[PDB]
Amino acid sequence: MKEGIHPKLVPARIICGCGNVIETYSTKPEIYVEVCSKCHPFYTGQQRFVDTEGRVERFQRRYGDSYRK
Amino acid sequence: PRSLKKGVFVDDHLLEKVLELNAKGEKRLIKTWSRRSTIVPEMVGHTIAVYNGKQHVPVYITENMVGHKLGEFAPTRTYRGHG
Amino acid sequence: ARIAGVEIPRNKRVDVALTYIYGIGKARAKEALEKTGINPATRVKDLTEAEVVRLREYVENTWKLEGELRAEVAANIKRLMDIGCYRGLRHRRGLPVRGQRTRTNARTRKGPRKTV
Amino acid sequence: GKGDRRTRRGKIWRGTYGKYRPR
Amino acid sequence: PLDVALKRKYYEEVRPELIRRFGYQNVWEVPRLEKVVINQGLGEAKEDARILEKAAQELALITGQKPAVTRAKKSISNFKLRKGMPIGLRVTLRRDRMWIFLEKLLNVALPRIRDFRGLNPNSFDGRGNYNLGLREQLIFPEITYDMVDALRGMDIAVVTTAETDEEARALLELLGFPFRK
Amino acid sequence: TMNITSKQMEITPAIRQHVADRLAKLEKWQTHLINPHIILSKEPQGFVADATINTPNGVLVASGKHEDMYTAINELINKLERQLNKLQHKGEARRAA
RNA sequence: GGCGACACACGUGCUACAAUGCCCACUACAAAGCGAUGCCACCCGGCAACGGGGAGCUAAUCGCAAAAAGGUGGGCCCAGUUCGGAUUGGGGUCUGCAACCCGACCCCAUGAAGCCGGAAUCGCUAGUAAUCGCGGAUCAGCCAUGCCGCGGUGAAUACG
RNA sequence: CGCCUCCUAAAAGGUAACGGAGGCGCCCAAAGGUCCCCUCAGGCGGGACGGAAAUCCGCCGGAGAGCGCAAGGGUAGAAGG
Ligand SMILES: [Mg+2]
Ligand SMILES: [Mg+2]
Ligand SMILES: [Mg+2]
Ligand SMILES: [Mg+2]
Ligand SMILES: [Mg+2]
Ligand SMILES: [Mg+2]
Ligand SMILES: [Mg+2]
Ligand SMILES: [Mg+2]
Ligand SMILES: [Mg+2]
Ligand SMILES: [Mg+2]
Ligand SMILES: [Mg+2]
Ligand SMILES: [Mg+2]
Ligand SMILES: [Mg+2]
Ligand SMILES: [Mg+2]
Ligand SMILES: [Mg+2]
Ligand SMILES: [Mg+2]
Ligand SMILES: [Mg+2]
Ligand SMILES: [Mg+2]
Ligand SMILES: [Mg+2]
Ligand SMILES: [Mg+2]
Ligand SMILES: [Mg+2]
Ligand SMILES: [Mg+2]
Ligand SMILES: [Mg+2]
Ligand SMILES: [Mg+2]
Ligand SMILES: [Mg+2]
Ligand SMILES: [Mg+2]
Ligand SMILES: [Mg+2]
Ligand SMILES: [Mg+2]
Ligand SMILES: [Mg+2]
Ligand SMILES: [Mg+2]
Ligand SMILES: [Mg+2]
Ligand SMILES: [Mg+2]
Ligand SMILES: [Mg+2]
Ligand SMILES: [Mg+2]
Ligand SMILES: [Mg+2]
Ligand SMILES: [Mg+2]
Ligand SMILES: [Mg+2]
Ligand SMILES: [Mg+2]
Ligand SMILES: [Mg+2]
Ligand SMILES: [Mg+2]
Ligand SMILES: [Mg+2]
Ligand SMILES: [Zn+2]
Repeated sequence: MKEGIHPKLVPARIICGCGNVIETYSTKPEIYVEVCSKCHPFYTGQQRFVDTEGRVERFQRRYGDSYRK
Repeated sequence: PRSLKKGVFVDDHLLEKVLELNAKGEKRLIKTWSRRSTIVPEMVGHTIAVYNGKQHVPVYITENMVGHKLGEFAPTRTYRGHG
Repeated sequence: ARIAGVEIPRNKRVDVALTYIYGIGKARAKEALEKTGINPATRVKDLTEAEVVRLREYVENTWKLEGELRAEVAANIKRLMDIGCYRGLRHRRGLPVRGQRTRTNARTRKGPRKTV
Repeated sequence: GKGDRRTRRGKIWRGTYGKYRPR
Repeated sequence: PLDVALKRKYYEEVRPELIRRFGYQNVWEVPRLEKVVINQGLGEAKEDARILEKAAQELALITGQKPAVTRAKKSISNFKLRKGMPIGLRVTLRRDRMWIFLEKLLNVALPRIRDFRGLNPNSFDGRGNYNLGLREQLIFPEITYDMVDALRGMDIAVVTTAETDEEARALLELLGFPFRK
Repeated sequence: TMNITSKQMEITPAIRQHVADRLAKLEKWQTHLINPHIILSKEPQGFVADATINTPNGVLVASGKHEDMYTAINELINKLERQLNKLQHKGEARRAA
């Protein structure tokens, strides 16, 4: 590589919020991120962050069967 | 919306013709003036004519239109814009 | 893109900041800081990083927010517009939905006046 | 102001009660 | 050649599963990565403030490599484009920096994407290469909210030695590329 | 803008446009015609064309009658012109010391 | 079913565009009215609308009832914001045979326009204007921000 | 009305008409000398904003691009970048 134009790559820590730490390389030796592949809901299986809903409507109402048959 | 303590309202005279069709191998076309009646699941799959004040509108009930009223599907005002 | 994907303002208190999130109002701001035991009057510039991911964790796991919320609200307006019910028609035309008079006003739904 | 239901002043304007104006 | 986990994962895990999935008879036949070409079609800096040096300072932090200036082929009146004008940045990543970039790309960048639901499975070259665009540059771990000024995305070309899209789908998915379909 | 009321009577959009074109004679005086309001009506002997218009210098109120509706309209404009030209020039009279 | 429609246009009003302000907690000070399938104390459940218990009062006795502005304390720090509360998604309550068209209210979320308004134009001469709440008729409920009343705080100016 | 290009012009050169069509009266301090390096237009597929067409990637693609300006000749094994 040409000299004096490229940011030097050094060994680097990456600390995600989920405690996962990656041993990679970067121009910054230590970086904090809010998410990573180890915890992101698309990555960690069908980790439905909230809406493990199912249908949900238009029948799980069932309030109720009091009308006659 | 209606209190949950009260029931899911159907005019009873419409609910009856639903089950007689269910318990015999439906369907015949149902004419009705019961805009106020809820679309209970036993109705799913029928086609019912709703009076809008002028015409009885054929409304095919599907699975995703249950917690609703029959009037919502036979609108009353003809409007096509201005100009 | 701190929490939750929205870079909430520093300089402001936590309860006030978290309102700058799609899905979190004054009510849910009280709920997040009690359930994680954070002083609701602490500026975002002063949250210990332990506090942040503590606050971040509870918020994102409890409630639907930003994109997932917006996709859902749209999906409900979409299904209303597909099943052809009356409210769906009002969304089809951009007219109001909750029974308001349209002979005048309704400028929020219609937009600024179109001359003739 | 008075037109805001989620405040005390709004519930006073309407004559109603709730979480933001208890009785 | 540095020891980077993605490169090691390529040789130790990825290659054996590829040989087994396709039955290659020569070690040079198994798909590998040729290069990763990052491109910014800036153009919002054509005349305005040709101080895209802001962006070159960014891509250099992201890749450890100084990007090079792309200049307009012909002149285009509707785009307000004079032949020769500087309209973006291309940086070509190979060998360890290519691995080092892709390593952080799969681990950190793609997860930070807004409402991320996986890479587009249909974006393949038809000859075994892949391409994806980005909407922002904060996606990367080195570019913080403080230092940024404007929202500039990029194109990323992933060039493999695979002759077909299927072999390339296999290689990239095995490296940790999250596809939705 | 200009409003037209047909009291206890139905008129066409053509008739309304004739009225707007006839009131356009008042644009001669190059003064703001503010919310002009015409009322066409039917009495047992003929039609009545009323009008109320405000200008920066005063208001105009006039009523025209005739068997023929257009003539009653025209008579209205004549009475409205004479008032407008009075509003626009009466101040010039007491000018010399 | 419509009278509630909606490319538009005008009249009357409500809430505002903020710091003489907004929010929360605590604490004062009225008048006139209404009230026996009525007004509801107080207790319990619910964040709440409300629900279940249940006393009192044919009512200067019991109840609607808390008046609000104000006072005290704390927050907000000039940003389309802790200004503003439109619009919409979702969840409930209650009346009523029935709330799709087309009810009011509560709760979560959404959080629009609006930065004081062109030509033009209205009211008001003193407890008035301005501002703050309270009550009643109609009334199952309510589209009342209307109307008829009631008190609280309380000005400016009139040469001519 | 002088000059350039093509045709008329009858396969050397030349060849007329108030015959058929276009251009010139500049320009360039590099658009000149040399050395080194590089190769087009276009089609298809892929890629945030981004489009028929901006920039990126892959495959095909001998010259249809380019060569300041008319036309012709020439030309990438460069006269083009
Ligand atoms: Mg060297
Ligand atoms: Mg050297
Ligand atoms: Mg919010
Ligand atoms: Mg309404
Ligand atoms: Mg006020
Ligand atoms: Mg508010
Ligand atoms: Mg090898
Ligand atoms: Mg493909
Ligand atoms: Mg390939
Ligand atoms: Mg980053
Ligand atoms: Mg009119
Ligand atoms: Mg005349
Ligand atoms: Mg009706
Ligand atoms: Mg009416
Ligand atoms: Mg309406
Ligand atoms: Mg009009
Ligand atoms: Mg009003
Ligand atoms: Mg006012
Ligand atoms: Mg300001
Ligand atoms: Mg805003
Ligand atoms: Mg604005
Ligand atoms: Mg606000
Ligand atoms: Mg709702
Ligand atoms: Mg209704
Ligand atoms: Mg004001
Ligand atoms: Mg004026
Ligand atoms: Mg007087
Ligand atoms: Mg009142
Ligand atoms: Mg009532
Ligand atoms: Mg010749
Ligand atoms: Mg010849
Ligand atoms: Mg010859
Ligand atoms: Mg010779
Ligand atoms: Mg000649
Ligand atoms: Mg010439
Ligand atoms: Mg040079
Ligand atoms: Mg090409
Ligand atoms: Mg293409
Ligand atoms: Mg695109
Ligand atoms: Mg393109
Ligand atoms: Mg050529
Ligand atoms: Zn993580």
